[PDB]
Amino acid sequence: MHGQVDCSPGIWQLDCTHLEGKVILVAVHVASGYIEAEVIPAETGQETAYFLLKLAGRWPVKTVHTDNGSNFTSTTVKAACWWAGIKQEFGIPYNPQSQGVIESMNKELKKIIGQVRDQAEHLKTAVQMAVFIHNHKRKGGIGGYSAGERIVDIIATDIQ
Amino acid sequence: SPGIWQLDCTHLEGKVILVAVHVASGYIEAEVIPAETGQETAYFLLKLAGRWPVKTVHTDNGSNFTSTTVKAACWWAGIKQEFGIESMNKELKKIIGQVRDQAEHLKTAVQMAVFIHNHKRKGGIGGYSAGERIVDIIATDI
Amino acid sequence: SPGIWQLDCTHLEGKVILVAVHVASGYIEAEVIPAETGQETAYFLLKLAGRWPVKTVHTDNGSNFTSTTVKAACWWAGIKQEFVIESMNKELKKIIGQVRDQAEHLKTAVQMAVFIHNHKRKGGIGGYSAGERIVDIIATDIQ
Amino acid sequence: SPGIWQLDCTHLEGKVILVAVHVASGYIEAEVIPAETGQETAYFLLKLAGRWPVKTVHTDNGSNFTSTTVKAACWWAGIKQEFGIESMNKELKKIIGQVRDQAEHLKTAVQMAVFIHNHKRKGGIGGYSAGERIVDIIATDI
Amino acid sequence: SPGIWQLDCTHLEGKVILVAVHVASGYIEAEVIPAETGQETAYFLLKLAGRWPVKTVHTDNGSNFTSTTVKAACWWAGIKQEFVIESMNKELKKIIGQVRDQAEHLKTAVQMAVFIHNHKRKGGIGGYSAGERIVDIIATDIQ
Amino acid sequence: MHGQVDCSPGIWQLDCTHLEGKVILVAVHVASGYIEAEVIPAETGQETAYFLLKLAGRWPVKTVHTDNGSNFTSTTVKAACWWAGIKQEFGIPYNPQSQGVIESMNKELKKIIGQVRDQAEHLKTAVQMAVFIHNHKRKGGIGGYSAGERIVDIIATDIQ
Ligand SMILES: [Mg+2]
Ligand SMILES: [Mg+2]
Ligand SMILES: [Mg+2]
Ligand SMILES: [Mg+2]
Ligand SMILES: [Mg+2]
Ligand SMILES: [Mg+2]
Repeated sequence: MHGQVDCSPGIWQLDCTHLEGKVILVAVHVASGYIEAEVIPAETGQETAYFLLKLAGRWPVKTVHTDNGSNFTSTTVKAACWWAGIKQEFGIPYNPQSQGVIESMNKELKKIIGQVRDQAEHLKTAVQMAVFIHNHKRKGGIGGYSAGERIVDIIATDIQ
Repeated sequence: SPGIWQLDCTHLEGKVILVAVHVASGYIEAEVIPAETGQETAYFLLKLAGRWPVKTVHTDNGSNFTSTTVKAACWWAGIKQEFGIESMNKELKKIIGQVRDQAEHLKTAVQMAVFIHNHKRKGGIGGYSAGERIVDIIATDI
Repeated sequence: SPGIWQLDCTHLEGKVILVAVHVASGYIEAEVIPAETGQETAYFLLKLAGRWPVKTVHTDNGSNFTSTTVKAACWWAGIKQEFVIESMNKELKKIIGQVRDQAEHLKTAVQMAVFIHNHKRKGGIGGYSAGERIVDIIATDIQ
Repeated sequence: SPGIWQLDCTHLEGKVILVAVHVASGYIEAEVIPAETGQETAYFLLKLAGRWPVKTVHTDNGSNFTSTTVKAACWWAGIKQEFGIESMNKELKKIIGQVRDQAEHLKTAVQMAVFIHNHKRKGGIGGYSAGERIVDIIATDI
Repeated sequence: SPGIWQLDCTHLEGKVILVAVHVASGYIEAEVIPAETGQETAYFLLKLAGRWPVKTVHTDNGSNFTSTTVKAACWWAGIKQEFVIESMNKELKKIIGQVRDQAEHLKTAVQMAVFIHNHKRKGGIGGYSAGERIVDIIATDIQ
Repeated sequence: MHGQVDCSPGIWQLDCTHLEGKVILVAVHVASGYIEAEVIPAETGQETAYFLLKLAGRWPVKTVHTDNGSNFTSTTVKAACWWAGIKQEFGIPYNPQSQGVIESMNKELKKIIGQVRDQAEHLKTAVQMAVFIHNHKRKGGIGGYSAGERIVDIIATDIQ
């Protein structure tokens, strides 16, 4: 939700979740809690490669963790990470409470999607709506900082 | 490396056998599990880790091996998982066929076969059984 | 002798725990079994015998321990039967309490406690773990 | 008495946490130690003693607590050991479960939990946190 | 203000010592860290923040001090960052030399020196120790 | 070896040491350096109680220090000390050089046992032999006084 205090700014986790028979690829910036999500045509390495290339063109992605889905281990994804200078790590780090960061984000996202599903004709719309709600939510964690603000602040300081 | 093992599941008689192999010595541990599930695998691995100094485990992408329960066990035990023995499964099945008739249940035959594989004199001279080798390797390492 | 082991059953939460202690080293193996029977005891014994060179097993006159099914396992495995581990049971139960909350089923808590006991370095001027002593003892015996 | 503390070791995630409790205020200091050994405990106690006026330490007969290294530290520090909190370990573990997901490593989560336990407002009004209490007790005592 | 602390790294025997001084009182905390990194600095800072009410930390622009990992700790702990302790480092190193031979590792000698500095009564007409002033200052602030 | 110049005559320390898999209970009169040792069947509070009762029947034992072994903290030992008028203290006083009096005696005794082990069929014999050698050894400390002579001299003066 609000990220992990002991993580580096270049660490991300990715995974796919499922809703209404659709595939939702989710990425989470571990240090901040910021996510990017999107319904993809098929749970393939091709679709996955595209999403990683987009993410890398906007953020300074150093390391990505994913489980061992064939889509995540495909040569298309491997090729994509290599081109983008991304170190791929297989297996989502374990956490006794959340089970895994991306894991808790998949659940949070589905929960949010359930609250606003009534205000969207298409699931794809509800997905972006939920991501918006998640990223803009501010909580006492940091003087009223949202995950969307934390990530740009974290990356900006790194740059500076 | 003395702390490296490879796990995998194999099938016989419509049943599932979880197999563990100490890469350095060829030592084996196997068991018929009621279902090819993460909780059965996590349990097996936990027993194995409390007996041998397990540091790294290599497996295929099998759902049971990529499961959270197994991930959780390795986390508590200090084991690093790796994905990516096929002959051990073969040898094991061969030995099982050899002693199958000495037991009604495959679970018993599997244990008899592990016993045989780990204690069987190799090279025509004692001291080179998979079971003697692992003990020497681990000891020469501690 | 390094081939000697003591076996006995202990109980917790109304469950039976079969415990095996390598007398010479203190190393142990334990497991919750569905029943205090020769069938369960024999199966446990056969697994144990397949990993360590067991030559002699000392147990009480427990009904499951004096079973022909356990006797057959010993015959097959070449184990001598004779009718520390007591202390070991208290020792084990103590570690289980420390990790009990940490596991859902006593089953896995027992394995956690075994792992802890075998890999914990103490005693004898504090230096080795029971898991190191058993391998050293036996390997030396082999050497 | 403001100079009395109780130490003890507790376990979580296959790791060891050394816990120190100021009996008078309930203030806590904990840390994941690499091994339940006397040198790790003596070091922890030494840091604690150079910060708080530690006069007496109560512990169980744990080998690390009955160790010479620890005995030597208490000797140099002027601390009197006593043998013979269980709830503090419980509370600590509870708070750790509450913030566990905010860190990858338990060592970080433990410190977050100590922070939380020592600074958490109690009674619905400020000034009664374990951390505020110890400081007042020690000060009212010096 | 009683919530202000100065932090900085000093070196001895090729080892890094992270030092924290409570500006208001002179009280200090120091520790040999494996590395001059934000990860080590953040962890040290989180422990410090859990025992004293830290509000502001003044450090130089040291790479480990300007790290996002240390920034995150401060965010989490509610600490303001701003980029005496210098003198404190000389002071500390001096006490370390007096007890160095007394300890095997610099690690424990640093803690011995900290203990000595905080509990030694001097200055201001000679009367209180830095360990007494910090508790009095803060508690008063609370009162 | 030759005791501590600042100790009282009623102070003793006890501990168990180990040799050839046997348990050796050792007692040392701190003021003199005099020891009594003996192989015991098991490191129990029962065996320990017996040894304390023997010691107390011969010497004016006022205070005994021992570490926290279960044998030393057992109610049998507590009961024994109470009956004998012995104050039990837990934890062997620390000494920067010897680590602890009984500690250095355990090492001295093992060293002596090692020198004469060849002249004894049984370890139990070697143990009494080593105690004899230790207690009768005289050194410049006091005009040629051995620890065996120092203790009787110390206790005698106290009585007188
Ligand atoms: Mg997935
Ligand atoms: Mg497979
Ligand atoms: Mg029984
Ligand atoms: Mg304890
Ligand atoms: Mg600096
Ligand atoms: Mg002792």
